[PDB]
Amino acid sequence: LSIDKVLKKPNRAMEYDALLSINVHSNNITSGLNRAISTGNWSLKRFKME
Amino acid sequence: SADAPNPNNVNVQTQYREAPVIYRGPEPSHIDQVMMSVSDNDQALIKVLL
Amino acid sequence: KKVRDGESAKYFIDEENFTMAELCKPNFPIGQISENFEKSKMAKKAKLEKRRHLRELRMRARQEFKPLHSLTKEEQEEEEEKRKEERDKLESDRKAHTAIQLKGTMAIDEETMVVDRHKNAENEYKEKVDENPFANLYNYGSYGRGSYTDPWTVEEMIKFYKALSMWGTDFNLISQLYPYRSRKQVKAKFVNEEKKRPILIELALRSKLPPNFDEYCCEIKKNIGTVADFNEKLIELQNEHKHHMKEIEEAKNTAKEEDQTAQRLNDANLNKK
Amino acid sequence: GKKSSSSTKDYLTPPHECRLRDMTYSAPIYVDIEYTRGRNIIMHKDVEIG
Amino acid sequence: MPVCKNCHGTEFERDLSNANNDLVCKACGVVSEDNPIVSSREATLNNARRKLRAVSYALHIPEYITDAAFQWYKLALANNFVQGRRSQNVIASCLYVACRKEKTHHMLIDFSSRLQVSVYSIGATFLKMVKKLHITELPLADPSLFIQHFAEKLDLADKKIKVVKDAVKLAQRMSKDWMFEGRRPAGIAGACILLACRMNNLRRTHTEIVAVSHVAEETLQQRLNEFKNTKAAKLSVQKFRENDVEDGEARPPSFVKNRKKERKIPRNLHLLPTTDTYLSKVSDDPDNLEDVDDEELNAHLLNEEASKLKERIWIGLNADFLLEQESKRLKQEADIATG
Amino acid sequence: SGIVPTLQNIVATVTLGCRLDLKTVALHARNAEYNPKRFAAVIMRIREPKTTALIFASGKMVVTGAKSEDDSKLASRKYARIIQKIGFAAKFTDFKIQNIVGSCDVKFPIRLEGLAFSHGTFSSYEPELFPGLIYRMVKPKIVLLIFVSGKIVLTGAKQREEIYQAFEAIYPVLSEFRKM
Amino acid sequence: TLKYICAECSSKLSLSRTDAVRCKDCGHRILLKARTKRLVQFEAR
Ligand SMILES: [Zn+2]
Ligand SMILES: [Zn+2]
Repeated sequence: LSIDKVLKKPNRAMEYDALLSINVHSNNITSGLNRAISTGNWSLKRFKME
Repeated sequence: SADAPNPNNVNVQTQYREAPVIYRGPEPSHIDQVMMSVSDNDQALIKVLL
Repeated sequence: KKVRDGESAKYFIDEENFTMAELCKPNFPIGQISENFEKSKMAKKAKLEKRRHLRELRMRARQEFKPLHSLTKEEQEEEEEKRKEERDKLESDRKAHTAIQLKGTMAIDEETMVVDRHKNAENEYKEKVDENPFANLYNYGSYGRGSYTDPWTVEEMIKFYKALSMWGTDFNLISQLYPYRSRKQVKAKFVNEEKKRPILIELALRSKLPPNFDEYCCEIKKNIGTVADFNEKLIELQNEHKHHMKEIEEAKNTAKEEDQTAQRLNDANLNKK
Repeated sequence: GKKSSSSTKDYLTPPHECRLRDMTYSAPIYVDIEYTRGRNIIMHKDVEIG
Repeated sequence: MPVCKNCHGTEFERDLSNANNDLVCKACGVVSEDNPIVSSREATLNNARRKLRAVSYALHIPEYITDAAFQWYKLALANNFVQGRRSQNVIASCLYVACRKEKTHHMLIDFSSRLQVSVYSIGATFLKMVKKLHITELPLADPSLFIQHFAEKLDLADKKIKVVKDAVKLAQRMSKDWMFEGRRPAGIAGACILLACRMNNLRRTHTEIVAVSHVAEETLQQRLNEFKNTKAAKLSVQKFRENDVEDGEARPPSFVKNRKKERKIPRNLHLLPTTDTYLSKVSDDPDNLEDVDDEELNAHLLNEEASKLKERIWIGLNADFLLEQESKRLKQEADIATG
Repeated sequence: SGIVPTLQNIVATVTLGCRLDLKTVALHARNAEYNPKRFAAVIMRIREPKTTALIFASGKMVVTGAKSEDDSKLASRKYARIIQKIGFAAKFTDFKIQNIVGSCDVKFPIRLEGLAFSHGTFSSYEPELFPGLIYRMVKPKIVLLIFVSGKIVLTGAKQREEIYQAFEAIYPVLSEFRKM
Repeated sequence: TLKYICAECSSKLSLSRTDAVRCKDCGHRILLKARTKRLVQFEAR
C-alpha cells in the first residue's frame, strides 16, 4: 500500500524510497509480535480463530 | 498538564503537588534494594522492592 | 606498514609503522584500523569514477551541440549495453501490443479462435537483463538542484565579446548560441561580465554589427530551417484554418447525428404504436 | 540476529539486565533483497525489519 | 469542600488505619460527610495522526512527543497555518519543531532523506510555518547530545566513554573558544569525533565517519585544517593538559575575512542624511519626459530593415511555444462549444 | 560609533493608464528578450546602469539597479518615454517606495550565542538553514539580517529614517554583548 | 552526596539534577542506591 501510495506522481521513479520506508512499517512486526505474546489473543485473518 | 494548552511562556511547572504511593500494610517492613533506571523511551524507571 | 598499536601518550608512536612525527591530521592514518576495510575503501573509488564519468560526459558534450540529445545519446549507449547484456545472459521480445492479438499466434489457426483464452490473459516479460553490484553509498549534505560548471574557455569569452558586439543582451539567443551550456549559468555569466569590464562592452554597444554570421552558426550547428515570417505565418494561418474547418465539420457531423437520432426516435415511437 | 560482518549483535541485551530495565529481550531480523532502482541498475541492499 | 459544623475551612485527612479512610477534619473531629465512594475534520486529523505515527516510528522518537506533535498540529490547524500540501513536508516540519524542542539528536537531513526532498525547501516551509508562534523560544544552541549519540552508530570503540567524554569536552571548549556560531553542528560533531578518535589508539577511514553523519568530505577537512591552525597540536598528540587556560586570540575566519575585507588583485536626528530631497527635486510630471537627451533617447529603436531579420530569428526559434498556445486556443474553442 | 550604512539597491513600481504593447517597437530595436515563461516581457539594453530596468507584468515594471531617488525617478523618466515612443499614454501615477536595502559593518563583530540564547523574543536563530541571524523587528516592520561575520545588512524597509531608527536602536544591543 | 552504586563495576558517582541518567566508565544504564548512614534499631527476636 505504501508502494502504491508513492508511485502516483509524474516525479522521478522510486529509487531510494524503496531502499528506505521499510523502517516505517518495521514497527508492525515488533509491536504486534510483542502485543500478541504479552496479551494472549491472536487475531488471524486466514484461519478465523481467537 | 492534564489538559493540552499551548506551550506559552506562562508558568507550566507552577505547582508540584504531592501524590505518592504509600506502604499500606498491617506490619512494618524494610527496604533493601531501590534503583532508578531508564526504560525504552528515555524516561526514569524506578523499581523498589520491600 | 600494517595495523598495529605502536605507542601513545609518550611521543610520536613508532613500534611497527612508518610515522616519525606528531600532528598526523593531514592524511590521518596513524595507529591501525580493524573496522570497515572494503566497504569504506570502495566508496571514494566509486565517487572518483563517477566524477571522471561526468567529466568525460562534459568532454563528449562539446562535440554534439545538443545537451539533452547528448543525454539521450548516453542512455542510447547504455541501452546498447543492455541489448549486449540481452545477447550475453539469454526469440526474447515476449511482450504485448496496442491490440488484443498478442503472443506464436493471434488465435488458433486450425478451425477458429482457439487461443483466445490464452491471448486474453503484461507483467510476464523479459527483465533479467541489467544486473549490477550493490553498495552502501550516500548523497547527503545537499542533493537536488545544482550547477556543474568549469573554468570557462577564453576562446568562448572572445566569442562572447564578439557576439555582444554583434548581437547583444538576447538571453535566449545567447543560450542557443552556445548549445551545450544552459540558461541560468550563462545568466550568471551575464552578471559576471557586466561586473568587471566597461571598456570593451561600451565599444561593443558602440559597434552595432548586423546579425548574419550569428544566423550562419545557428543554422549550421543546429540544422534548423528558419523559415521566414511570411512562410511561418502562412503555415500557422493554414493550420488554424484546418483546425477551424475540422471543428466546423465535427459540429456539422454531430448535428447530423443528432438529427438522425431524433428521426430514429420518431421511427421507434411510430413502431411502438 | 546474525549480522554476518561483525558479531551477532555486539550487545544482544543481557537477559537479567533486560528484566530490570522493563525492556523486551530481543534480537532483530536481517534480510537480503533486490530492487529496480535505476533504469539499468539493481541494488542488493541488506536491511533489517523490526 | 469547606463544609463543616464546628469549624470552617480547615484542612482534611483520610484515615490510614482501621480500613475506614473517611475524609475527616481537625481539632474537634467531625467526618462532615458521608462514607467514601470510590470506583469530516476528524477524518483529516485521523489521517494526520496516522502519517505522524508513520514518521514518528520511522524517525525513532518516543511516544509522548508523538502526542505533543499531534496537539501542536491540532493547534496549528486551528490557526489555519497551511493547506493543500503533499503533507510530508508539513508532518516533517511539525515533528521537527516538536523534536527540536527536546535536546535529542535529529537534524534536518534525517527528515530530508524521507521522500527524497531537498533540505532547503523543507527549511523554507519550516520558516513559513512560524506564522503562528510570536514566541519562537527554542533551545537550539547546544550541540552536546549530538556527540553523545552519534558515537553509537559511528566510531565504534571498545570503551566509547574515553573517546566520547573527551570529544564533547574538546568540542565545547572549542565552541566557547570562538569556533561555533552557525558552524555546522553535525560537522563539528564529526570533526571532534575524528580528533578524539585520533587521540585514541585506533584510526578510522575518513569516508566511514562522513557517511552516516550526513556531512561533506571537504568541509570536515576544512574544520580539521582550522584545528591545526588554532591549536598548536604538539601537546595534543600525547595527552591534553588537565588545566587548560584559553584566553584571547580566538576567532572564526569570518573575522579574518572582515579584518582584511578586500583583496589587492554625537548622534542627532537632523545630522542624519535625509532621503526625501532626492525625490523632491526630480519632477512628478507624467507629461514631461524629454529631458533625458543623452544619446540614449535617440538610440532606442533602429529602422525597419534590420528588424524583419530579428522577426525571422524569433519566429524560427521561439516557434513551438507559439504553436502550442495557438493550438491550445483552438482546442479551447473546439471543446467549449458543447456541454 | 557614528558610522552610516551605505545603500545597495531599491525596488519600486509605477502605475500607467492605458493598455501597453512592447512586441513590435522593441522588435524594431537592438535587444529583445522574448520570454516563453510566465513573465512575458522583453528587455532592451539591460546592461547600461541606472538607465533601464526589467520585466513588466501588466505594465507596472519594477526598478532594478538603482540606489538613490535621483537615479530611480530618472530611470522612471526613461520608461514612460519609451512607452510613449511606442505611441501610448504612459501615465506616471503612484510612485510608491516598497524596498530600500542597506548594508554596513561596525568593524567589531559580536557574539550571537548569547544574543540567541537570551534575546529569543525578536529572533529565530537557526544554524544551518542559513548562518545569518534573522532579526524580526516589529517597530517598524523591518526584518533585519544579523550576520555572524558582523557585516550588518538591512532590507525590507521603505524609508531611510526607518533604517536609521532600526540600526541606531540595535547598537546598544550590539554593545551589550560586545566581545571584539 | 556519595550514593548511587553502579550495577556492573560498582562506582560511587553523584549525578546532578539533570543527567538523563547514565553511569561512569563501566558503560551501564541502570544503577542501584547505597545504604543510608543512619542507625537502624530492633531486637534480636
Ligand atoms: Zn472540625
Ligand atoms: Zn560500573
